[PDB]
Amino acid sequence: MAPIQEYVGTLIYVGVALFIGVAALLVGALLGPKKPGRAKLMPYESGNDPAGEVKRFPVHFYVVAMLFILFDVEVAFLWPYAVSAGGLGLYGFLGVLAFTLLLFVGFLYEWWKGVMR
Amino acid sequence: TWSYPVDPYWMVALKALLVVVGLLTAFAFMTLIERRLLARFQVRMGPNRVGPFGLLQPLADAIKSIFKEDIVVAQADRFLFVLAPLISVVFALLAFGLIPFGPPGSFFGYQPWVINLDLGILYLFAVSELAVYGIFLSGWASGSKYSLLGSLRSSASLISYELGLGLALLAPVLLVGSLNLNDIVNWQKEHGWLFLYAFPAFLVYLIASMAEAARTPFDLPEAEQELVGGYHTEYSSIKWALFQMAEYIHFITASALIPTLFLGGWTMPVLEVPYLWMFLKIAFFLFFFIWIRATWFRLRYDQLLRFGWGFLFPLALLWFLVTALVVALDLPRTYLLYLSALSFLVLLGAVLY
Amino acid sequence: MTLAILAVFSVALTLLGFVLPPQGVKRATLLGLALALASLLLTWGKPFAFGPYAVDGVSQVFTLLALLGALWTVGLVRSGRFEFYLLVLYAALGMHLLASTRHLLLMLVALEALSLPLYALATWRRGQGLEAALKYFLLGALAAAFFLYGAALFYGATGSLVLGAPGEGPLYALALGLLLVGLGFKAALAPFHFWTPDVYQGSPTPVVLFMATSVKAAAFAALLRVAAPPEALALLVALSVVVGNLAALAQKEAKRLLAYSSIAHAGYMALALYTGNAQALGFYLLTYVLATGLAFAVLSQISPDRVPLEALRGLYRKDPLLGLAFLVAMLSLLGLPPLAGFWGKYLAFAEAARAGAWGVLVLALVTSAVSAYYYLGLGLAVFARPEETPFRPGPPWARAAVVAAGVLLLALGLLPGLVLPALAAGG
Amino acid sequence: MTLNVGPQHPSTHGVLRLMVTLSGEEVLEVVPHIGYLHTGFEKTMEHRTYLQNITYTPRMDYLHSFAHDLAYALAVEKLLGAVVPPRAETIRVILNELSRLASHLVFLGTGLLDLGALTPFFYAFRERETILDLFEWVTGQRFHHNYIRIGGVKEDLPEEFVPELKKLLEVLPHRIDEYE
Amino acid sequence: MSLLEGLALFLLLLSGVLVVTLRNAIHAALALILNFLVLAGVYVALDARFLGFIQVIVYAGAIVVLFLFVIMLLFAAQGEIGFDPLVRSRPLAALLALGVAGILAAGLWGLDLAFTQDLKGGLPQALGPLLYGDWLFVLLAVGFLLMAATVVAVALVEPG
Amino acid sequence: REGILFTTLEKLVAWGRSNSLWPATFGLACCAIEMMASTDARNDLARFGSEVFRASPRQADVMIVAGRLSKKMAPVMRRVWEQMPDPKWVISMGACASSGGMFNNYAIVQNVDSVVPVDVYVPGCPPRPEALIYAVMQLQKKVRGQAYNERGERLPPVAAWKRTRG
Amino acid sequence: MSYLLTSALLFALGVYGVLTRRTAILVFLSIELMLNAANLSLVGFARAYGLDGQVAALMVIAVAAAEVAVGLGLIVAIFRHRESTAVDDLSELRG
Ligand code: SF4
Repeated sequence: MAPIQEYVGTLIYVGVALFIGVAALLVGALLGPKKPGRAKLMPYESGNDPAGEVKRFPVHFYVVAMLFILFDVEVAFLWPYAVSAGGLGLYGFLGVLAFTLLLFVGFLYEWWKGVMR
Repeated sequence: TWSYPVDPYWMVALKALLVVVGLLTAFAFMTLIERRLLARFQVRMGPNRVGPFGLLQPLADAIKSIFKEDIVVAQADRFLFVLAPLISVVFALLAFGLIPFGPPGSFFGYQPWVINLDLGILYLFAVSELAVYGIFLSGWASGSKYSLLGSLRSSASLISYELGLGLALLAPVLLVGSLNLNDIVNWQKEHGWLFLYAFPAFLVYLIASMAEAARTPFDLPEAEQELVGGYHTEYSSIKWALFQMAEYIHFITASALIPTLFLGGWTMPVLEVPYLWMFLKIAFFLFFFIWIRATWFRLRYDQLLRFGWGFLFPLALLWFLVTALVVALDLPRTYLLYLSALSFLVLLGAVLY
Repeated sequence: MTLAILAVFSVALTLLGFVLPPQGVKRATLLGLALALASLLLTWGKPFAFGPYAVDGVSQVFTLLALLGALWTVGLVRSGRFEFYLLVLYAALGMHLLASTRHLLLMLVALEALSLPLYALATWRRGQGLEAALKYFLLGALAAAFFLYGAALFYGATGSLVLGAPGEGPLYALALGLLLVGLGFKAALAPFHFWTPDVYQGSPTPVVLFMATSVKAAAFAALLRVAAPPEALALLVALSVVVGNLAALAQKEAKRLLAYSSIAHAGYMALALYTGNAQALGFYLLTYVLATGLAFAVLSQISPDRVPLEALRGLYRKDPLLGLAFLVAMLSLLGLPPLAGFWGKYLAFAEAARAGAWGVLVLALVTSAVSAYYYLGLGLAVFARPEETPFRPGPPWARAAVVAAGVLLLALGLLPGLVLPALAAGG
Repeated sequence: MTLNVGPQHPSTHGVLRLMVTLSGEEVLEVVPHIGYLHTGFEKTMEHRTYLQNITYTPRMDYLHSFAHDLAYALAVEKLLGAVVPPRAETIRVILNELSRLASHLVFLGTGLLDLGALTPFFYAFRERETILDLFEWVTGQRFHHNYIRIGGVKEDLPEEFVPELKKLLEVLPHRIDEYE
Repeated sequence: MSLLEGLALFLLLLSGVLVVTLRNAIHAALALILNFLVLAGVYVALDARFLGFIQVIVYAGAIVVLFLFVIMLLFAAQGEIGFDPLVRSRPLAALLALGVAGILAAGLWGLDLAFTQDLKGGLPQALGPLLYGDWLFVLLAVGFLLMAATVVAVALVEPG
Repeated sequence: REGILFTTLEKLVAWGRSNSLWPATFGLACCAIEMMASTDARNDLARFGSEVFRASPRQADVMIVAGRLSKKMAPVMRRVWEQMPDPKWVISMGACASSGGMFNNYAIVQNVDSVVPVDVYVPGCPPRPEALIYAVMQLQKKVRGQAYNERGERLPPVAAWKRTRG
Repeated sequence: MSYLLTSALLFALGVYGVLTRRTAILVFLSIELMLNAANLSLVGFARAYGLDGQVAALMVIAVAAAEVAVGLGLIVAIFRHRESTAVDDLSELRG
C-alpha cells in the first residue's frame, strides 16, 4: 500500500485551486458596466461573419488525434516496465524490444504515408 | 510517502491556499520582469512609471481588467463559453505544488510540498493532457468557425508533443527506479544529476517543454498577423486574463520541473539551504526562455509537426531503448556516462562548421 | 511455429510493400500463407504449449481450413493499394491465435485481431459496401462488449481466466452464457444472425468468400472450447435451423441466399457441440468450407457485385467443367450421399443422438428437407438457357482450383474413411 | 474553404481584403479586393497649382516619399524646359538614396517582424530614426518633405547636415552586416 | 463505509444517466469525462492505484479527445437527429434496458467472496513481474493488435 | 454597480483604467507608420500604457484612428468600433482623420467624428511621435475627470457613454 | 459488494444508450461506457482473487482503445461527404 491520506490531500488541493479559480471569475463577472445586446451579437472581422462558411475540415486533425491514442496505449504499458527492470532481467528487455518494434512498425506506416494528406 | 511525513488535512489546505494565491502573485510580478527584460533586449526601457519603479503597473493593469463588460457572444452557447477558461486554469494550476523544494520540516515545521502522492510522474503527465481539453473546447464554445479552426491547429500541435513528453521521461525513471519526485531528487543527491547521465533524454524533454507555448512554436497560432489564435480572440473581461494567466503558469511550472528532475532542485554540493537555491535554478531557465522569446522566429505548423513527430520521437525512443538495455542488465553506470558525453560532442559539433 | 511464420511475415511485409509494386505484395502474401500451411503439416499431431499460446489437435484442424479459405480469396484479387492483400494476411494471424488459446483475455484480443481488418476489407468503396461495413461494425462492437462483460463475470465465478475451471451456482451459469453471445454472433447463430444477410449482400464477392469460410471456422474453433450448456444449444440450434431454412425461401439473390443458408449451417454444426467432438465437427467444417468455398468462387467469376438468381442459369453452356463443379457443390451443401456433405451431416447428427437430445435433432432433419427447395433453385438452374449477364471466364489457375475442390468433395463422398482417422482429437 | 482575410484585420500591412478560395490547406487562388483607400489624388490635383502639388505627391508612398517628389519634379521641370544647377543634382541624389535607405530599412523591419518574433523590428527602426533626424535638420520634417520645388531644392543645406551625415556613413556598414 | 461511499457511487450512476440522456453531443461527451474521472477515483479507492492513473491518461485523456475531434469535424448540432417512425421505440428501449439490469442483478445477488487478498494498492512495483511474466504473450498480442489498428485506420480514411 | 458608488472606489478604478490604456491601432494610411514609430526604441509608449497592440478589437480599448479614412472604409470601422467592451475612447490622430485633411474630395470623409465619436484630437501630419505621447497624456487626464473646454466646463470621463451601439 | 452491483447498473444504462440514440457517433460513445462498466467489474473481483484482474483490465483498456480508433476512423470515413449523421438512413440493404 501507500497512504491513502495523500490521495485525499490531492482532493483538498483540487478543492482549493478550483475555489480560488471560481472566486476570481465571480468577482470579475459581477462587476462591470452593461449595455444590452443589439450589436455585440456580432463576432470578429467585417461586422458579422468571421470568415464565410467552412463546413468541413481536413483529415489532418483526425490522423494526429488517432496517433496519439494508439501510442498513448504504448506508453501506458511501458510504465510498469520502467519501474521494475532489474527484477525482470534480460528476458525483460527482450519483451520490451518485441513490443516496441511492433508499435514502431505502426509508426513507420504512418510516417512513410504522411501526416499531411 | 513511506519515509516522509503526512500532514493533517488542515495543514495541507494551508499550504495549498498559499501556493495557489502564491501563483497569482507570482504571475503578476513575473509579467512585469519579463516585460521589462524583453524591453532591454530590444534596447529600450520597459514600464517604469506608475511609481515607484514600475512595480505598481500590474496592480493598475489587474484593476483595469475587472470593471469591464462581460462580452458574451450571441453565437456562443452560454454554458461552455463561460466554463471554458475555468477548466484551462484549474488544470494548469494543479501540479505545480507537487515539486519538492527542501528537506522535510523546513516550512516552520512542515513540508514544502503540498502533496507527494506515491506516483509522481503519472500525475504530471496526466495534468499535461487536460490542458488540451480547455484549448479545443473554448474554440468550439465561442461558436465562430474561425475560432474553431484555430483551436484545432493548437490542440493538434500540443497533442503531438504531449506523447513525446512521455517517452522522454522514461529514461530517468529507469535510473532511480521509482516514480515520486522526491526519490528522484534524493537519488541525484548521492549519485549526481540526471542531466549528466541521460543527456539526449534531457534534450528532448527541454524541446518538448517548448510546446507548452514557450515561443518557437508560435504559429501557435497567434491572433496578430496571422490566422486566428485558438481559445482567445473572443474573450474580453477577466476571463481573457485567465487564459493568459494559465499560459504563464505553464511556463513557470515547466521552468521549475526541468530543475527539479534534471538538475536536482535542492541538490547542491556547495550549500543546500532549502528554498533559496531552487529559485536560482528557476531564474536561470526563466532567463533562458526569454532569450529564446526574443531572438528567434517561429515554426510554421507544417514544419512544426515534421519536427516533433518525425525527428524528436526517434531520438527519444532510441535513447529509451539504449538506457533500457544498460539499466536492465544492471551494468556499471559508466557506460551511459560515455554515451552522454559522446552525444553531447555530436550535438555540439553540429553547431560548428 | 505456424504463428512464427505468420507474425514474422506480417511485420516484414508491412514495410516491404513500399518497395514492391502491388503485384509483388500479392505474390508475397500468397506465398506466406502457403508457407504457414506447410509449417502446419510438418508438425501435424505434435502439440506445443507455451502457456497462453496453445497448439492442440483442434487448432490444427480448424486453422488448416482457415488458411485454405484465405488462400483462395487472396488469389483472385487484382486491385491496387498494397493493403488489400496485407489485411487478409493480418486477419489470418488473428484467427490462428483465436483458435490456439483458451485464456479469455487473449481470446478477446484475438477476436479484435480478426474482426478489425475485416471491417476495413468490407470496402472496395461501392456505396453498399460502406453501409455493410457500418452495420457489421456497430452490431459487432456490441457483441464485443458482451464478450468482454462475460469474461469479467467469469473471473468472478471461477478464479481464473482459463476456460476449464470448475463452476457452480448462478453467476457461473450466467457467465457461461455471456461468453456464448460474442463467439455466437461471429459465426452467426440466430438470433445474432442479423448482419449476415446484409453484410454478405453488400460486400464485394471475393472478400465475402474469405468471410464465409474462414471466419466461421475460426469463430467455431473458439466456441468449442466453451462448455456450452445443452440447454443454451437447444435454443440456438432450433432458431438457427428454423430461421435459416425457412427464411431462405423468400430470397432471390445469390449472396443473400447463401447468407441465410449459412445461418442454417451454423445451426447444423452446432449440433456436434452437444458432446463436442472435433472429429465430427472437424469433418463437418471440412465439407462445409470446401463446398462453400467452391460455390462462392463461382459467384466471384460471375461479377464481384450482387447478382440475381437468374444469372446462375446457363452456366453449363458457357463452360462444362464449371457448370459441373458448381453443381456438385450445391448438392454437397444439401446433404445427399454419396457426396461428402451427407457424411458431414451424419457425423454431427450422430453426436446429437449420442448425447441424447431428440426434439432439436428432429427439427433439424425436417428443415433440411425444406432446404432442397432453394438449393435445387440454384443447382439445376445451371442447365437452363443462358441470358445476358456477365461471365468473364477467369484464369486457368482458378479453373483448375475449382475443379480440384469439386473433386475433393466427391472423393471424400465415396471414401470418407480416408480423412476421419487423422482429424482425431490427439491428431 | 472560403476564407475572407479581411481589410485591416488582424493586419496585412495595408488594408487589403482577399477572397481566399482554399482546397484543404493548399490555397487555390486569392482574389484581391482593393478600394479601401482610394482617396483620389488624380482628381484633386486637377484642382490645385503646380507649387501646391509638391505637397500632394509625397502623401502617396509614405516610406519612400522623396522619390515621388523627385520623379514629379523632373516631369514638370522637363515640360517647361528649366535646367537645374550642378549643386542641385548633387543634393537631389544625396537625399534620394538616403530616402531609399529609409524605405529598405523599414521594409526589413516589417519583414522580420511580420512572421518572426519581436526583436528585429526595434533595430531596424532605431537606424531609421537616425536617418529621419538627419532629414529633420535639412527639410524641417521627418517625412513629407517640402524641399523640392520646380528647378532644384528650395534652400541650401544647413551647415550641420554634412558632418552628421558623415557620422551615419561610418555606422551603416557594421549595422547592415548585423541585419544580415 | 456507506456515508461517503454512497455519494461517490451516486455520482457514478448520475453521470451515467446524463451521457445517454442529454440532447447535445458535446454536453454528453463532457459529462462522460466527469464519469470516467469519478470512476478513476473509484479505482484508486479499491486498492488499485496504477489502474486509476492509467484510466485518466488513456480513457479520459486519449480516447475521449478522439471522440470530441470527430464530433467537431462533422458537427453534432443535435444529439437526437431524426424524428423517425422509430419514435415509438423509446418505451421499448426503456423496457429491455430494465431487463438487462434484472438478469445481471440475479447473477450477482447473494454472492459470497473474500475481500481480504491484498493487491498492495496495485502499484506498478507489484505489476511488473506478472505483466512481463506470464502475460507477456498477451502483451505482444495487444501490441500486434495496435499495429493492425494503425494500418487499418490509415487505410480507411485517406484512400492510400 | 458600474464602478461608481463610493468616492474612494471610483477614484481607484479611474486610476486603474487610466494608466493601463492598451492601445489598439487601426493603421490605415500614411500616418500609420509614424504611429508604429511611437513604440520603437528612441521614444516610447511602453511606459505609459503598454507596448501591446491588441490582437483583436474585442480585448482592446483605445482605438487610434491613424490615417486617411476612405468612404468605403467607414461602415467597416463603424462595426470595428461597436464591438469594443464598454469603456472605449477614440483618439483621432492626424489631419487626415481629424478633419479629412487636405483632401476635400468625394472620396474622403471630413472628420472621422461623424461616425465614431472622438475624444482627443491631436493635430499634425504626421504628428511626430512625441506629439502622440502628448495626446495619450491628455486622454489620461481626461479619464481621471480633469478635462476642460475653453468655455470653462468639464467633460465626463468618456464621451461615448453617450451614443453607444443604439 | 456495492461496487460490483453498481457495475451491473452501469451496464444497464449503456444498453439503454445503444438502443435509444439516433446519432451514429453517440451510439459509439455509449459502447465506450459499457466497456468501462466491464473494466470496473474486473477490478472489483480483482480484490477478491488477487492481482491478475489488474493486468486483465490493462489489456482490456488497450483493446477498447484500439477498437475506438478504427471505429471512429470508420464513422468519419463514412460521413465525410454528407452530414445527416443519423444512424438510420442506411436503408438500402434489405433484398
Ligand atoms: S495627417 Fe499627414 S502624415 Fe497623417 S495620414 Fe495625413 S498626410 Fe499622412
